[PDB]
Amino acid sequence: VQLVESGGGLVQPGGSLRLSCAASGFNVYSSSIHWVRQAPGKGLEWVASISSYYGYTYYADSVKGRFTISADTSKNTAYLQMNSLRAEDTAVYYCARSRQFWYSGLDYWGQGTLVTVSSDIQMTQSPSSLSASVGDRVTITCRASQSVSSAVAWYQQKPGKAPKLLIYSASSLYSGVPSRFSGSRSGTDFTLTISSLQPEDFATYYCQQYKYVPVTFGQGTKVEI
Amino acid sequence: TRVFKKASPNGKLTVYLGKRDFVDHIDLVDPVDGVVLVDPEYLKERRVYVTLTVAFRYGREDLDVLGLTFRKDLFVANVQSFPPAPEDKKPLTRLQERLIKKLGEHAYPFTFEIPPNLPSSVTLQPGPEDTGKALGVDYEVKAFVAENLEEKIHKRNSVRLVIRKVQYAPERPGPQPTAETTRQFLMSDKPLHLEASLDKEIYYHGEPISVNVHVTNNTNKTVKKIKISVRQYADIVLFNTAQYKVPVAMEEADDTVAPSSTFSKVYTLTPFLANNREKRGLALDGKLKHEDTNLASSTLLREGANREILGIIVSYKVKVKLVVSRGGLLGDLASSDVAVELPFTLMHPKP
Amino acid sequence: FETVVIVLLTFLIIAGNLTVIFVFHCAPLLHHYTTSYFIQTMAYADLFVGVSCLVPTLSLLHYSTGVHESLTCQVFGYIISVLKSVSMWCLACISVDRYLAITKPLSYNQLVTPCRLRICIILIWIYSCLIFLPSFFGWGKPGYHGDIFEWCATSWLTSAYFTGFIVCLLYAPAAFVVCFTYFHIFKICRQHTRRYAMVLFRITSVFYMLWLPYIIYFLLESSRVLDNPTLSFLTTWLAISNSFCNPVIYSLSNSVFRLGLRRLSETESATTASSSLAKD
Repeated sequence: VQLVESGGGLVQPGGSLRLSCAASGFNVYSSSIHWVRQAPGKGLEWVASISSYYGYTYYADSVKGRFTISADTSKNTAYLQMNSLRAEDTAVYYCARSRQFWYSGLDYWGQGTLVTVSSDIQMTQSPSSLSASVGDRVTITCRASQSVSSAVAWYQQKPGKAPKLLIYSASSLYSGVPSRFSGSRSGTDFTLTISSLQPEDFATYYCQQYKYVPVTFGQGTKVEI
Repeated sequence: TRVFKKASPNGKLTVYLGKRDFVDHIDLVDPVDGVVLVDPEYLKERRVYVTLTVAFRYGREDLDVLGLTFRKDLFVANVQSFPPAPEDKKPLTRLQERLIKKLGEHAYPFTFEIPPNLPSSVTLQPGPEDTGKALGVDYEVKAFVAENLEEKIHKRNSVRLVIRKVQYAPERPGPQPTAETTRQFLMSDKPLHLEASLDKEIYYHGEPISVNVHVTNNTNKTVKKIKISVRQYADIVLFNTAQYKVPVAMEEADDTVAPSSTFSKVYTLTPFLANNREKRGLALDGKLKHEDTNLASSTLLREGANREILGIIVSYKVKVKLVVSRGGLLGDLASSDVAVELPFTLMHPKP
Repeated sequence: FETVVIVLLTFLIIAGNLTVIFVFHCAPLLHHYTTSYFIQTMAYADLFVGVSCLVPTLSLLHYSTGVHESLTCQVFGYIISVLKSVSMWCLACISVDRYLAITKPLSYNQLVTPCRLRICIILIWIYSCLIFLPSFFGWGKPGYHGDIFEWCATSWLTSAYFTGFIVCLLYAPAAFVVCFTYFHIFKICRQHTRRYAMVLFRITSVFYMLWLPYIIYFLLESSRVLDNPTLSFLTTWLAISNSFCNPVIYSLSNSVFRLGLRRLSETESATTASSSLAKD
């Protein structure tokens, strides 16, 4: 019911890398595979995604056509073949799964493969950082440049671990997440609230839109004590 | 929360709709509801009407004709919105109440009522050559203002909006689909049994179909290949009963079985649209304007009602075949085959 | 002056044939497919009748070769008789396929397939070509279709041992198939306790009613009892006029053509946005 991700490692500039990502217990024709980059101490960045049902290949603006793809459905595996890595490719890449029918955010994420080498909707987050204790009311707002239809899912990323979503479409919370989490929609500005800041809840939150391809993450808000 | 708006090019009347889609269960279908807000300054005498048409396009995407228009309507229901039908009471829902509470008193509501035995919104695949509107049954809601019911609906002062009606699979699955037929040749009276069965009755879009098969080759003959195919029978019923037999996915099993032998193993199938794009005549479940969608989810039908009053019905039955050889004193590799069918239901879940 | 009547018949036949084939192609509904392949091939054969009857008649009227042009008359008569034969036998095969609809609908889909009907169409065309090849071999006149030219009118005549043979392999079995099917269908048309029925009965009637004079003349003239060229011309062109009638009556009977052309005879969109609905 999890997904595995491998193939990443140290690659010299201009090299190639066939990152392997496989899902166990997931039919490929009902689950799409998505790939999001992350630089050192920066925001997330979606690079490409593949849906096997329609045979469509969506590319990011930065690596449009420069990143090879190869996937199969018999082995339930999608391979990420790199080609001519640039200086911006020194980033940890996360294979992820979202429901290939009626998209509801990247639900199941991989452990993330860390590699090193040696109009566009730009949602903005506010505040960029926060510090609070247990029980303090905390509200984090993400502002989108162009209005969407509440097609934003909120994520909680702690230090190092795989980021996971809690509420999809900014309205309905996912199963397995405590009811103390919620979200709201206000025009093009998107906010979520938390009642009690538990020690597990003290983690960095990320927002991202998926109404218009390519998807784009927020700015990244760090929660401190 | 969020309500859809079309905001007509006239800029005066705007249609407000709750949900773009509409779930239709086995017996009851979710009614449609909404409001329209029209600047009352212009509407001195002209009356604003809204309607829902179950269209049926069959003549490809060819150019329009003088009066042919290559179309057909299955169910058309119009109502009066300006004024808000004082003769007939409107049981407005909570969504309508909140929606005209948000707007002013000049906003006017509307509501329809889909009858049960109607086809789900399924559009035929346009194919490569066709450029324009797609075929297949389609739901459309349009709002216009016109003092006369037969007056021309000028697109410059009107609006339209696309609706799809979808069915969701039952929570309780049906019986396990099993069917075993037998037949022999004139050489001997030793028929062979094709034990064929499935895993469940309801399958999800992309869920792997797992056909269970078991052969008993008691007949003194060999089986060259086993034809496993999941097909889509689209009973296009408008003036006739042209049941199509387009195979959505198929596979071949080269598991030869000796005479007086038995063999059984489960094969896996997956219906999907990635490789079936070019195949014209495939039925696609719903289209807003041109966005890609899945294969047509199988339409649920209730026994006891007439099945010959529906536009397009899509039903899936996985067919298992085995091919044998008629070699001997006078024969060649060419021979006949026997087919036994296995119905199953392929639809979305109910979230 | 009868050539004016015959070119009017050619014009009507050709117009009907393109009308039906264009109706079928522009709206590919494949109406109850099994009896849609048969209607399509009937329309194709009737179009070929129109083409191969307009070409030689126009060639004769516009210019005179002045030589013994027996070959063109022979090939015209043979090909037009083959097309008439495939028309009649395809109507009979429509009826015999319908006999598999009322009785055993469960085995209808288990016996009737597009490949099977393609094989049947190849078989009927081959059978018509084979039955009419001995006519061009030299046994006798295939018929009075090529009675316009004098060479096929007086120089080469029919055979007594040919008319009965043609009837016994094509005409009598086609009548037998129609009698077997339609009588039983009319017997069980109603439940003891659909839309195609009237239109197909009309098609078969407006075929065989005008076809009957041709066959009774074919049988009678071979008996050398009454043979006048004018009446032979009249009966063969009355038989040919079924080509001009069948697409016309089919269009006037099928709902897509009749209702589709009835309206013809009588005769910057904004983006889907949204807003915000406050809850309770």
